[PDB]
Amino acid sequence: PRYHLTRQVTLTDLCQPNAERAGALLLALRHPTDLPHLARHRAPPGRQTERLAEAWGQLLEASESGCARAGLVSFNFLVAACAAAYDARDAAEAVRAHITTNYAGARLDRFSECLRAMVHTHVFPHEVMRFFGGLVSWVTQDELASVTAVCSGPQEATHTGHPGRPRSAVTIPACAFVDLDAELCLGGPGAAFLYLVFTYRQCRDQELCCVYVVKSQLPPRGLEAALERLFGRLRITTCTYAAFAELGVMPDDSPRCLHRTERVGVPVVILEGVVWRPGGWRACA
Amino acid sequence: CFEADIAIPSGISRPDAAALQRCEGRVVFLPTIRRQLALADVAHESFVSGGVSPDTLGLLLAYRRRFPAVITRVLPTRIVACPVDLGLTHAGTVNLRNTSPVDLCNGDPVSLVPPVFEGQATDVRLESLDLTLRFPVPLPTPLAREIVARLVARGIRDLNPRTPGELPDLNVLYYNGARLSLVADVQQLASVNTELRSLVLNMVYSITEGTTLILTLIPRLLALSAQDGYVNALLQMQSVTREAAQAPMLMQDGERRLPLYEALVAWLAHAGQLGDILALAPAVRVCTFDGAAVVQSGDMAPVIRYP
Amino acid sequence: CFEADIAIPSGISRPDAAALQRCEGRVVFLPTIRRQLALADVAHESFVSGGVSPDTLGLLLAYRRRFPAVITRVLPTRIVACPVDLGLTHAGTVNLRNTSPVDLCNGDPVSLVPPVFEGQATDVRLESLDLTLRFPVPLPTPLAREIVARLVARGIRDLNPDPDLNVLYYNGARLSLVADVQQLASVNTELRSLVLNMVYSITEGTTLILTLIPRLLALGYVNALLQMQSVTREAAQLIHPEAPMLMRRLPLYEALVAWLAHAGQLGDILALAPAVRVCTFDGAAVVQSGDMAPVIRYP
Amino acid sequence: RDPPGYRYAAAILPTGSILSTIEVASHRRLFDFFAAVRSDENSLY
Amino acid sequence: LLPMQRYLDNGTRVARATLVAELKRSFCDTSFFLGKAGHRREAIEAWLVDLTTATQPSVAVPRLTHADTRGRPVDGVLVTTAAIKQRLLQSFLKVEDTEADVPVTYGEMVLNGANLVTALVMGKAVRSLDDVGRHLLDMQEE
Amino acid sequence: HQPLIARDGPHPVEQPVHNYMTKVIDRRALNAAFSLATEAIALLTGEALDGTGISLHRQLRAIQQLARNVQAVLGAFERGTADQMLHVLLEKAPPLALLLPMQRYLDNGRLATRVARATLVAELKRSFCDTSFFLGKAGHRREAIEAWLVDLTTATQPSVAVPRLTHADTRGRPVDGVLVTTAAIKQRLLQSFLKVEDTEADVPVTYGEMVLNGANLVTALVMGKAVRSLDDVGRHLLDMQEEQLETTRVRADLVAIGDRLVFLEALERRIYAATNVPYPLVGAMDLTFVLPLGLFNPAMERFAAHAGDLVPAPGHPEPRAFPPRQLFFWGKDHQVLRLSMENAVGTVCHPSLMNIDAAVGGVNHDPVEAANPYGAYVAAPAGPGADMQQRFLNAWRQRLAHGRVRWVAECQMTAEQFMQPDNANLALELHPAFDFFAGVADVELPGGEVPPAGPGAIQATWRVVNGNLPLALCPV
Amino acid sequence: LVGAMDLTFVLPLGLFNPAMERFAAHAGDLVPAPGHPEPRAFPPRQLFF
Amino acid sequence: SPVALYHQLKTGLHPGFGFTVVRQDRFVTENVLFSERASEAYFLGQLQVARHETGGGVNFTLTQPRGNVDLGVGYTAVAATGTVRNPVTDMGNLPQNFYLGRGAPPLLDNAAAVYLRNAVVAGNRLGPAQPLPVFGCAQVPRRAGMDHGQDAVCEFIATPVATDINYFRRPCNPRGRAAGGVYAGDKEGDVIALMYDHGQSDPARPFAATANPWASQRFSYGDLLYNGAYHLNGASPVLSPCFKFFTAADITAKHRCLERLIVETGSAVSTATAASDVQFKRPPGCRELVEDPCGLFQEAYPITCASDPALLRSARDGEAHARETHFTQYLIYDASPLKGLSL
Amino acid sequence: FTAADITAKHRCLERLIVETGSAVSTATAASDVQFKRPPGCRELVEDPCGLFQEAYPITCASDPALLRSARAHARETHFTQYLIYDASPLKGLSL
Repeated sequence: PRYHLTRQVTLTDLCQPNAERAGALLLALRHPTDLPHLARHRAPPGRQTERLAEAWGQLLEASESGCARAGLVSFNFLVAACAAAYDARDAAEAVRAHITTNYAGARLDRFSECLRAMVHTHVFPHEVMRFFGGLVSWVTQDELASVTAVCSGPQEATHTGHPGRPRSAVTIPACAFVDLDAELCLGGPGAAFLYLVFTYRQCRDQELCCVYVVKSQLPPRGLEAALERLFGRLRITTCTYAAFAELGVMPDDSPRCLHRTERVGVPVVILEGVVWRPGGWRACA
Repeated sequence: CFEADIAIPSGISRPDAAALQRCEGRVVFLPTIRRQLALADVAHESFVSGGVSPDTLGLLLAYRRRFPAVITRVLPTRIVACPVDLGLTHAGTVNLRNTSPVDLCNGDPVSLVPPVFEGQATDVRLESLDLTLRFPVPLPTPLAREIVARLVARGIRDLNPRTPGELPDLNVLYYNGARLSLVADVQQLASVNTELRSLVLNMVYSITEGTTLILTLIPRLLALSAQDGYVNALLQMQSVTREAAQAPMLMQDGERRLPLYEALVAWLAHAGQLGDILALAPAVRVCTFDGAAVVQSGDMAPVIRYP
Repeated sequence: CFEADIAIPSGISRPDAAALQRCEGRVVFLPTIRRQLALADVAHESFVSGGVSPDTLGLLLAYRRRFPAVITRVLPTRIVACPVDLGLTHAGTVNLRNTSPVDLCNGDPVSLVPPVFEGQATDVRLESLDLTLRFPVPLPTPLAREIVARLVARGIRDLNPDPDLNVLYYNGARLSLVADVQQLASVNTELRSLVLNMVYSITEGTTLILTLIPRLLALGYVNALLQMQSVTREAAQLIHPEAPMLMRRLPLYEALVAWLAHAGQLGDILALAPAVRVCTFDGAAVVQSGDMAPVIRYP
Repeated sequence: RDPPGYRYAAAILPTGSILSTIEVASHRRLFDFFAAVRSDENSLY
Repeated sequence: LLPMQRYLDNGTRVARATLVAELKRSFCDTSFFLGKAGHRREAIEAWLVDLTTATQPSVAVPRLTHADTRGRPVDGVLVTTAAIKQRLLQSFLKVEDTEADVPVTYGEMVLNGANLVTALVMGKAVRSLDDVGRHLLDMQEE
Repeated sequence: HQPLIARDGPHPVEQPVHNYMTKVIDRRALNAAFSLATEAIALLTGEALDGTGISLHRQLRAIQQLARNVQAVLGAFERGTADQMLHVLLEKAPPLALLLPMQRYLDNGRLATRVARATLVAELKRSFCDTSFFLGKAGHRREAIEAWLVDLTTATQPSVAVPRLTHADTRGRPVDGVLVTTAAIKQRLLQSFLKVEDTEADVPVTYGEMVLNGANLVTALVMGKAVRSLDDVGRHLLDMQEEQLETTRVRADLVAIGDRLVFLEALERRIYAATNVPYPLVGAMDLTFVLPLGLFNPAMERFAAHAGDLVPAPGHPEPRAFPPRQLFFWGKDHQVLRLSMENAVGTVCHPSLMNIDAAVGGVNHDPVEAANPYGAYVAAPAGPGADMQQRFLNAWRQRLAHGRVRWVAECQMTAEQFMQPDNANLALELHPAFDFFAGVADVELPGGEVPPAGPGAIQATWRVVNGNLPLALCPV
Repeated sequence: LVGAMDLTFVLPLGLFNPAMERFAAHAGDLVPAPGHPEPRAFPPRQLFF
Repeated sequence: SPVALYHQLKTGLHPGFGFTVVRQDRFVTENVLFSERASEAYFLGQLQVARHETGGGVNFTLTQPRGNVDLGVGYTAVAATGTVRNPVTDMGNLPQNFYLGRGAPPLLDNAAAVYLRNAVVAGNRLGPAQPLPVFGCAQVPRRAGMDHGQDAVCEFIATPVATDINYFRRPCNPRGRAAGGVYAGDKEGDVIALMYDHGQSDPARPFAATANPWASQRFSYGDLLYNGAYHLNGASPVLSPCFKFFTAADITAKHRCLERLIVETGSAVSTATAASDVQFKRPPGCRELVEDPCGLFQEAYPITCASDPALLRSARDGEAHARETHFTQYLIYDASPLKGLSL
Repeated sequence: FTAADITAKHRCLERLIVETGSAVSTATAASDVQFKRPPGCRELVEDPCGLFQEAYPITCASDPALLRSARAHARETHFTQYLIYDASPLKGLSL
């Protein structure tokens, strides 16, 4: 009834919502204790199936099940994680400077080795880490993080956007100029859809990752017309690159911005007025 | 709902105001998400691309990247519409007007089709401002997927006209009886080619390394249609599979890779969802509160969200 | 919530009064959304359509047809159940009853068919009025779409016999799918309906394009772009199927329509669309089997 | 096209009550203006 | 009429056909029904009560008090081509209750007052607007 | 407590029962609704008004519309109780000529001898076939319809209750019968049968419909509307006047049958005028009709009934002695029709004629021993051809005479094979295209010289022709 | 009220009976004198009304 | 063979065996009800104004839970059913088609499979659509115009030709044997062997075992086509009148008490529906209250049909001079509740 | 025999009978042999054949010998001859 709330107790090895902002696209970490088994299948046996067991085993070594299963990869954490991956330098080192000063970069290097290894053994980081919400509060202890991070569609950014104007409320930072690929260059006035897009390419730049957002007044069923375009990475030859899940709707087209204010100079985008229509992933070819 | 107002521009002829009075519950294709819009961007002149108007395949191609909305209220200066793709978040259950020869059901998923029958023209005329409004035809999703497959193969007949000039129709549809006639007029090349490419593309990705294991079981089916009644109706009379029998090849990479299990999901992901790539996506589900089990041709149906 | 009231029939036995109490939180498929509903309309005998009790094919048609409903409160002479598909998105939090997988903090459960597990499990049968309630199984979408392709693969090995497919390890779960003693004789005979579709529409799908592409690309942009993607991937298996098997436009074009509708139905029959979502608050977010989970409306 | 609607302030003081009650669609092809509401409508006001 | 009026009560494509198949069987059998079966008396007393009950009595007009015959009011016409009227009563229904009735004179309807303005200054000239305007101005003030 | 009669005789002192009868309530809902638009919610509540007289008068139409809906739907329960009573009378209404033999059986004591059960039924089916549709079948017969109403009335027992409020007379007699009839019969029935005292003298005002339902329904939604509360609260004084559209006694019809004063009144013009609900006392009857096609006339019944009639012209061969392939009958008109076995090609030429895989495996439970298998076994040919008959008469000589071989059941005639004696082989005749018979279990059809004595199994053979189905089922 | 009424009538010329209905109603009816051709076997060409 | 039977019947050679023909008609009848003084007590309850919101304004619902009771120690309120308005059915001549049913194991020879299938269905009213679809129904394609009404469907049971015609002209069964549980004798082993044993005698014909050897026995093509378990029809939508007979479970455990059985006769549920063009078996949401006497006594009434038209003219206006038989041509006079009536 | 006459007729049985009170005949009463209607003429005949689109038999027969028994007890058929009994609203009438 245009109001909902979430709350989950996780650890501070990942996102660490103290150094993060009030606006944070918290993704999950779906099933860490999984993938010795499905990493073995869903791939040819000439893919070295023990790789996600070891590289994530190094990532858990970089810091048992505990009283909190490993969750909450931020959207901050992924920008540095593919910073060497997408073809953009000096705009990607700033967010990595935001993490190695305020979040240990060993947790980045073990994770980027997993990002190559996830696409190596064909078990992609999508259908992993579903969207979680918008981080209203962080009541975090020394080891824990009990974040109220409301899911459930349109109201989650309006309940953090109606009282936003006074002081500092959510504002939902896109957190990179290279990310938030704001589409409709050939565009006019209308309410746009937000998506969460992961592009892929097998053995070109060695199972490459790119983590960013697109903004379009295009349907998710017509987005594949544009997602098949706009890329040079159509030359795998197997398949299933360019996954996307709908982040929802931006019903204020003028409200996209360009700024550089965070924490370390981190280039950023204010996104005023968001529907968080949570959607699902869509990856076939 | 995100109520979208469509401005009724200039004058209005006294029957042209009544033209909008009978359209409460039809479907507006609007090529944006607006809170304010003028009427000419909706009309069939706005469907017209560079130079030509689209044919019955290109209309779906126009309808694909154009967002459906339903007329909810009728005012002489505005037409308050509700965008189904977004604003279907209702405890209000926006109604739909059946404009078809077809009783749907209570609960069938409903998608939209252009006017493609001989008597269901539905193109209204406005003498004040010369606009045509071909309203789409809300139809059940087994019926719509049975329509679109007819036009595609007829367009492939328009590619290569070998045999002499006595072809079968692909102009005859049956739905609970009811020999329905389509409109077979003109087939535009690009509207064929864009629809032809996706069908050939999607069926190639439906064959994986473990797919040819299923091809081994072709004489297994023909033994079953000789001694089972369910199989006999399943292998139809005009089937190419019955003509096909007129092959394991182990070659096992690793010998544990789940060879069937990848061939099913990939077939389910690629050639299974042919109804989403040829036609529009289903979003309309018939939800009758008072206990009506059917929705007659010309009646109203309260509508809830995705199937 | 517009909670539609299912009417209990007239007086039942005292164990039948206690049995319907422990169904508080199961999934119920109501055909119409009248505020007064009988209980025989709810029961599995109302799913009898072709003069037979249906298989998992006939259930998935019926489950893709009528409207889901979670039992809210069980009352004397009444069942108060609010349906899922009415209401706006993410309103009306209510409880599901878990079944053996975990159902984490999100995951979008699917009310999918009861015979995916042991055959006469959860079949609440009232001895008094003599009906049957077969409650469906609420599993999440990647665990839904995996298993429903996993069981149809197993029937192929039984359809013509000579690795065990049924492992499917989850995050904490070693999913024992095999009920070998008496259920695999009864679960395999119920996918007899669903397998023969899945075999046919593949073999009608592959063998159509195996005689389409030799008869096409021979009379423009179709030839350029499609072969641009299938450079020695599908062409490698084109020479493989045409040689290690057998090889008329008008039978083919009349078979083009017939497969595509039938292949189109399996996209709605299978693939298990997310009905509802889990999104928890003030909760431990990792749900035990047999524990109530807060569950909200739209994907 | 149509006659100028029905006038709802007229027949708030009705000059005569109809002496016979039937289903009205039994002579649907008889009338010139016709509107069959469902227990209330928006155009009544 | 008599089948067609019967299905208008509680009234279906078969009900269309079982109407029409049963419509023509009556018309082939019950027509010219004073010439046919006119010798016997019972079928014509049934025939007259088929005329007088088939119709619908509908509109209450007391503006003409056509109530006649010491108080028992008239509700029919039966214009009946007098060579038949000689034969109807003298055997079947010689029930002449009286030979005298009570009709009325014309009531007239003239643009007396406000209707002369509304027909001219406006277009519309709604009947008895002297009384309807009185009834509309009596309701809202309470 | 049931009426008892003190009984004499040498019988055991019969078992005395004096108990409390328990009964089963039903719950029925009687749902009713009324819409209310997107106007009259902004109106009636103060939410959309002004000081203008028209905005005060836009309210009044929507005020009067609730005067017209609420009086209808609260009237609808009174219109609905009479709909419910005619069902729950017809739910327990056993049709007559299934109660006239039934009560005369129970105007005996009751007879558990099972013969008088059977003499009930074979006469229960007879009284129905005679007088089901009695009026119209015997409509012109006066004094049989007089005898019909007196059987319609008195056959029911007055159920044991005092309703404490007696429907009176205008002369003297309390009223007990109801006699609900349709409107087309009552016109035919009042015109002949008097029809005394046309006024019900009493129908008292007990709590019967309600006094508070007119007040509860307007009040329960008032706080639900919560600002249209005082709209309908101030309405009800002026509601009844403007919606008029400018113990006690009720005029009802009375007849007396024998000595029973009943309320003979037809509905459907009062409570079912234009409600589109069917009148519940019009009730479909489903019969089934046997029209035996293509059969053959029995032996003594092939006469002419006179020597020359139905005679062709002398150049023509007199067809009628050919076996009759046709069947002619009237339809839903005059309309002679035609069945004519060429129309039966959609039944038997369908290839479900040849399925006995459900039969021969099914019938094979409790197998008979292989009794005298003379015509059932096939030997392989062996030895020289010259004496193959000879050792067949040397070897088989025991079991060939051990019993009567089955396939001379020839001396059975018409209506001898259809009966139990000498026809154990009745239950081995099952299919028109198949001769079922007992045979060996595991021995193949060919082979051998003398069949090994094994457990017999009932098996099938395909009938090659039509001529070789037996002569008692296809006479000479 | 004295008015007309139009009707259309259908009469068969020259048709022939079906195979079952070419009987005589009795053996000894409608025979001519014993030198005469029995014209009732002839296919009809006429009608009488 | 059912290809050789195709050439005999369409040409006109009698195949050495005869048919009995069962056909279910539906007559809309008047009623006269009676009742006694206190026939049924009646309860009231309360009103429970329940609201709902739709497209537009609010929608209120009112429903009052209420109760009745029997209150009768003896029988009360008979319902004499005396007049007929119209037969809804045409009363004949629609041949039952088994090609709508897919439960039949077909022929092996695939040339013979499709030649036999289309040579029947060149023009049948009961012919399916193009194929049978696996999901849906074959719809039995509607004709554009219809006159008499709902077409009653004639089902055919093979019989020997040497059954006595005296078995008919009488309300007898089609299965050559009495079968109902009204006839039963309370052994608790009764209607398994009343219906399927053939050492004992027919009840209706006590002097013979069964008048019809094919239809009466278990597993015997009057059983195999039309029993409820084997379902060669049951995917087909067309009403099977012989499902009223021939069915195992319905004639079994369902009900036994004759004193209870007659109040549940005039309230019974039809297999057909009258709203359908061709009569179909009942869709799951439908209730047609039908008297239906043949469901109780387990019988079927013969109507007048004679194999000549020459006999058929004679059995007009009375059976006084009805030409009841003539050399091979047999006449049956109407034995039904509709005897002595117009239709 | 005329498609345009049948197709131009509306199908509602509410109104089809009220032009079966008065329909315009295609025949006039004035001319000696019945003429097709001169186009400005409104005759208002009752016209029952136009509704059902059905026509009627009257008493006719091919023998006069059959016809003499047409005054039920009629000799209804004979060697190749035939009779048709009256089936019309004129049955049971003199003229």
